[PDB]
Amino acid sequence: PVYMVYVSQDRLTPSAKHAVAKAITDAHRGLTGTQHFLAQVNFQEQPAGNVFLGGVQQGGDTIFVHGLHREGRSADLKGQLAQRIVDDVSVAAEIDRKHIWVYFGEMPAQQMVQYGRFLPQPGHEGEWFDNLSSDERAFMETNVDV
Amino acid sequence: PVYMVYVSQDRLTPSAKHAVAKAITDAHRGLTGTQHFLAQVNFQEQPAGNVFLGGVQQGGDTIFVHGLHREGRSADLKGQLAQRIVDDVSVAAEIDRKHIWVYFGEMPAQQMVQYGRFLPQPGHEGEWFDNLSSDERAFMETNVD
Amino acid sequence: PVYMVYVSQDRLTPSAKHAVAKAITDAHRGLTGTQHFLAQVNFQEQPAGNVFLGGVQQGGDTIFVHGLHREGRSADLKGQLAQRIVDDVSVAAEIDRKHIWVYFGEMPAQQMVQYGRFLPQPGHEGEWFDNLSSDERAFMETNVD
Repeated sequence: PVYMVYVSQDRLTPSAKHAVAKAITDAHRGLTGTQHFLAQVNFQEQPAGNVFLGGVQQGGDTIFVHGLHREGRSADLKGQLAQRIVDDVSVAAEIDRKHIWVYFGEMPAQQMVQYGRFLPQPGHEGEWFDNLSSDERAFMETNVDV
Repeated sequence: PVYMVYVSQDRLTPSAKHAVAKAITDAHRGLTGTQHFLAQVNFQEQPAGNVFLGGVQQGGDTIFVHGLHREGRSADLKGQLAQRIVDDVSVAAEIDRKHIWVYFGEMPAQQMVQYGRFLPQPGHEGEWFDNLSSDERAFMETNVD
Repeated sequence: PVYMVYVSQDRLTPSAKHAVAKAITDAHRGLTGTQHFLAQVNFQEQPAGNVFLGGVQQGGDTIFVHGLHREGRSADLKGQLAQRIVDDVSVAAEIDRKHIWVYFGEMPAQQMVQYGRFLPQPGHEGEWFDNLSSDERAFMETNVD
């Protein structure tokens, strides 16, 4: 997946960004089984005041998570995963849950590429990972934090 | 909804951003019935020259609106809403309509969270809001303009 | 289409951004027949360190291309197009392919506006273009490299 995380500039320190990315990545690995290194978290910072709710200019405490996933998972599991992102980002970013918005979009795995390779169907990551070259396996394995 | 609005740095002042956000938000409530406070407008600014059309580097006068919606509305209504966003953003941002691009993407409401809660289906916002806790209703209600 | 290209600040020079935009645009036109001027490439730069893979902070060498397309093309063609984007962006940016991520999303053409006009079905860009006003055609036509 790619989790695009929209936040205000200076809301999250480097350590807070790491914790938020860990929270999201752990949630995705834990509920889907997808290897850690296949989850990207991409922080998009803008100056505070660029977010409007109901036309009302917001401060720096809003977070929007746009998660981009492969088609193929149940609505039940997507709901658990969105809820766990809400709960765990709330803790990691020290932000009240009413400030957190999370949308998931899905596409066929056949039109998604990570590390220059087309993704497999959900749940077939082991088989796919074993038919990768040694060098590609090694590169992906460096992108794992517990 | 979340409307991601991609503009060049400095093309919209704070006042023009408020006007553009108000235009989009009024359009969305007016045509869908969704309460004002459920519409987010999220400005993403980049330096002039980061947009290319046909390979041609652009100035600061381009706008791309990526609207993210719940599934469930008609093509007719989505067309009227995209057109009204073109018309009203043209006036609010003082930009010619030919500079405006608008794409709508839809997801099941069941995978869409706002204010920490899952959204209802597109016509059920009234009863959904009523059955939120009082502190949640109060917090959403602070976001009306 | 709109190709949203997420890169680190300063990783691409203006020249490299032009090259990357031309690589993507030329790929899209060559494989789909869609005119040059209908393809937008929109660079979104953020400071290095804002990208995490598996929880590991990255340097400035990651690129994520989010292409937004009309519904109607085959999985075969979308696959060829994504592969050609990986290949041609790798050359244009001098970035190894392992750093390149590419996702395509699709929406109905009826909820898709470019140059203030609703798009036609894929393959029908010819008729559609011919029925635009002459001023609208002239404006579009300037966006060819």
